[PDB]
Amino acid sequence: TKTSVDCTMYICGDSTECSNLLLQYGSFCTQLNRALTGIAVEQDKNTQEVFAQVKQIYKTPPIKDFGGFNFSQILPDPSKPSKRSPIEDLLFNKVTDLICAQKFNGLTVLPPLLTDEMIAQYTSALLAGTITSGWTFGAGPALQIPFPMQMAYRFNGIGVTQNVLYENQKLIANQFNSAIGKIQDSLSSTPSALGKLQDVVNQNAQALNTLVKQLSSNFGAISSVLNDILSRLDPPEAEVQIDRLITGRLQSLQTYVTQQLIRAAEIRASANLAATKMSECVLGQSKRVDFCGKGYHLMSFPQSAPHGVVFLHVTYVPAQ
Amino acid sequence: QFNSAIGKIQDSLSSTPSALGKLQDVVNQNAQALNTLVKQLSSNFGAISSVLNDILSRLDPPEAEVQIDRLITGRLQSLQTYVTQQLIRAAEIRASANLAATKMSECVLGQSKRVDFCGKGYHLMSFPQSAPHGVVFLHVTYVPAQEKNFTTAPAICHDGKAHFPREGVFVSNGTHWFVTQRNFYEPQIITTDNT
Amino acid sequence: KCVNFNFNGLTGTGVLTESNKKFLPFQQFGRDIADTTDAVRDPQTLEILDITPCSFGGVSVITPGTNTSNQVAVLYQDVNCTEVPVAIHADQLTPTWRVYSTGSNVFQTRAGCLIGAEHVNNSYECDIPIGAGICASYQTQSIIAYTMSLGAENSVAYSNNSIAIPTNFTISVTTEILPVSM
Amino acid sequence: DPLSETKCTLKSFTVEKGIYQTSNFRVQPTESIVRFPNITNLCPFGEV
Ligand SMILES: *[C@@H]1O[C@H](CO)[C@@H](O[C@@H]2O[C@H](CO)[C@@H](O)[C@H](O)[C@H]2NC(C)=O)[C@H](O)[C@H]1NC(C)=O
Ligand SMILES: *[C@@H]1O[C@H](CO)[C@@H](O[C@@H]2O[C@H](CO)[C@@H](O)[C@H](O)[C@H]2NC(C)=O)[C@H](O)[C@H]1NC(C)=O
Ligand SMILES: *[C@@H]1O[C@H](CO)[C@@H](O[C@@H]2O[C@H](CO)[C@@H](O)[C@H](O)[C@H]2NC(C)=O)[C@H](O)[C@H]1NC(C)=O
Ligand SMILES: *[C@@H]1O[C@H](CO)[C@@H](O[C@@H]2O[C@H](CO)[C@@H](O)[C@H](O)[C@H]2NC(C)=O)[C@H](O)[C@H]1NC(C)=O
Ligand SMILES: *[C@@H]1O[C@H](CO)[C@@H](O[C@@H]2O[C@H](CO)[C@@H](O)[C@H](O)[C@H]2NC(C)=O)[C@H](O)[C@H]1NC(C)=O
Ligand SMILES: *[C@@H]1O[C@H](CO)[C@@H](O)[C@H](O)[C@H]1NC(C)=O
Repeated sequence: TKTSVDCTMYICGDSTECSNLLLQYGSFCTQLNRALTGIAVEQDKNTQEVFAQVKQIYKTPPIKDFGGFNFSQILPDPSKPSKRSPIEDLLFNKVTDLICAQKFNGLTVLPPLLTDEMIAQYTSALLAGTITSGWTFGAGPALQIPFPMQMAYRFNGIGVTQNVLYENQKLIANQFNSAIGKIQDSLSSTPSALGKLQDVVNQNAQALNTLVKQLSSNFGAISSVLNDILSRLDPPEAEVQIDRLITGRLQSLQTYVTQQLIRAAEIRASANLAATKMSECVLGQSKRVDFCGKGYHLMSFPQSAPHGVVFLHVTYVPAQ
Repeated sequence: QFNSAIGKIQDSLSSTPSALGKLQDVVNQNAQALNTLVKQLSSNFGAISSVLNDILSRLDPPEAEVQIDRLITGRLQSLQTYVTQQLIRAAEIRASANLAATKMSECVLGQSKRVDFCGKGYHLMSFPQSAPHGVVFLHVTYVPAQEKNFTTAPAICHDGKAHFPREGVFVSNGTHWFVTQRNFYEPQIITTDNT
Repeated sequence: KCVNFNFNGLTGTGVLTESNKKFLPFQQFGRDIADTTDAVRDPQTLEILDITPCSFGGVSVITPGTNTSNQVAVLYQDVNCTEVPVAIHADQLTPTWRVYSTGSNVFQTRAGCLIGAEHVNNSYECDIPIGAGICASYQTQSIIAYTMSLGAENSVAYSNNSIAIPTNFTISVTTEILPVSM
Repeated sequence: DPLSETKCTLKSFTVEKGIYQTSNFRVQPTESIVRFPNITNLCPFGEV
């Protein structure tokens, strides 16, 4: 989440006298604005790098016959108004007056540049490209190739001859269809799958709530209400009392920003890794061990998630 | 083709001014941070004035000490704040440096098969160039062009035995069938040596 | 009405309205999650009143380069197209009051209310991001707002037994810039 | 005007193309009210 903080309102509020004293407390408010703005801008860059890997918007031809491979669970659904795949909209439900109270203290949340539909529209392009053109569309013009012939190409990458696929085309298609169906039940049955995406939401909200509770701290002063202090002490007395409150509250804001800068850097590391996975595991075939799934990598399909991305790795596993 | 591509590189950097924004941002942020630290010496922080000389020369030591404690603590906060951002920024610089070291090993000292790691397309070679506070790579990539249209089959049946390509793909213009490499159109007759 | 108030020394500022709170007879004033005075009881008429701060929000300015033009566009964040200022008679602290602030080109988006830009039904590349899929740009001698375009439309001619094969190639050179030290 | 407020924030006479956060608006109060209890008898401070 991208956050915007009103420096004056959080510290002072409706106290006009506090606003004047804050002027001589240096340029701390400006520094806080710049630091939080850099984090908010960075968030739009992270989404752009992962998803906008293609310049064109491909579409899947109406006749959905691909030599036995369904792709129904991962392709977009016209019936849904959001136009999301049956797996994608299952993810949007697993991941989820309090907002009003935080707003009145000067804490606001800014909306992302890319809407959910726009992001889901990008993943649909990568699905149509990866099916109708294999890996060619990631390095120039997109060239069509039959999907069963494309699988035979990927079998040669892992060291298995072409004739193995062609003699087992029916069986391999059945195995892929069965594996896909079990994916939806695994997520739908087990609500703990999206633990990583939830922690990002939880830690942001919980860190913000800590900031609000800090507004009820005396910090050694007689009271934690600015109006009472001004309306109970003479001017040269109140100064030694407001200063403790202002510095106590300035420390809280500085602490919050420092934790956010640290967390943003960790997120960017995770965002950079996901962009690498999409270029190597989705736009091509990877020989790196365990990078894209466990086994011998065949292909991958991406799915958009709230504040994240989900990769479905298709792999070859020996047996018997 | 190579000489023309290398020729247009100089104009692309010269003409577009925002080409080196990544290196420029490093210099500006470091300069910006130092300007803030200097400008923060002008803040009273609730004291009578920002000048240390006049405070000691206008009030007795017993009461002047509490005046300068405001200035000392506020200024120590500026230094502590300035150091904390430097540690964070240097951590993201080291991450960029690690990526640059990895790229030189993999894209310059050899040919890389990782998609989009060294340029867009099929990687051929890279060349490094030195820049202030950074490095610049020149990725050379092979890009196909001018595709055509063909009819294909998975296998060719002859004498009751199925034949598969050894390292190519079967194509035909409509009457005669050939075998060609996948990345370039060079048809050939179908024999028992390529199948 | 946005007025000051004083309830037995409880000085403050805000808007007093009716409250549906099920106040108990021994209860004096309510509070919210943030541990702040949310509702109060009048000392005289013993009426429970809500307290809500007067409207506020951030303001952002959209402009091209001053080397190009001088016109600007103003975006009021989270303000819902109606509580934007209408009077300048010493009741707002922003004298940069828009020359109309109403009637003129006013657009309401999920990122706030945008005044001074014209919405269009076209779609171009994003120039200045506003939010929620809306971008702005200076086009023609004026500032306009549009919805960003993801890219050009395409449709691969997938067929049942058809392949495409290149007949030439291009040798391309591109640059990459990375900081190494500070 | 809004353009000049940007110049003040950036501390520059020339502004590059983009969107900037300048300040916050709020509705100023018009009048003030006071509500106090209804009692009038003076506290017996003469006695003590
Ligand atoms: C594989 O494709 C078939 C249709 O091509 C799907 O069949 C229907 O799928 C819907 C759910 O999308 C079910 O409600 C219907 O009962 C299915 N009909 C039949 C006759 O089975 C099938 O669901 C697809 N497989 C998967 C795993 O989604
Ligand atoms: C398809 O490819 C075949 C390859 O043999 C072409 O056939 C040759 O055509 C040229 C001129 O048209 C003749 O001089 C050769 O003798 C032909 N070769 C053979 C083996 O017959 C054919 O022209 C191509 N185009 C089509 C069939 O439309
Ligand atoms: C290869 O053939 C296919 C058809 O089998 C072409 O696809 C369509 O071709 C028609 C005209 O033949 C065009 O009007 C359509 O725009 C094409 N696309 C679709 C999705 O129908 C395809 O264009 C041919 N490829 C080349 C390079 O000519
Ligand atoms: C590719 O060829 C196959 C035949 O091997 C086609 O499969 C049948 O196509 C007909 C025509 O639409 C359908 O009525 C049948 O239901 C299909 N059979 C199966 C098992 O799906 C396939 O349609 C062809 N593809 C295209 C695009 O023409
Ligand atoms: C591959 O591309 C090259 C250049 O893009 C083509 O060569 C051009 O040929 C025309 C006429 O034959 C000349 O007028 C141009 O000057 C050539 N280009 C250059 C850069 O010298 C070549 O014909 C293409 N090959 C195929 C098979 O299409
Ligand atoms: C105007 O906009 C908000 C957006 O948060 C919307 O929920 C509602 O329609 C309006 N807000 C209020 C507080 O009435």
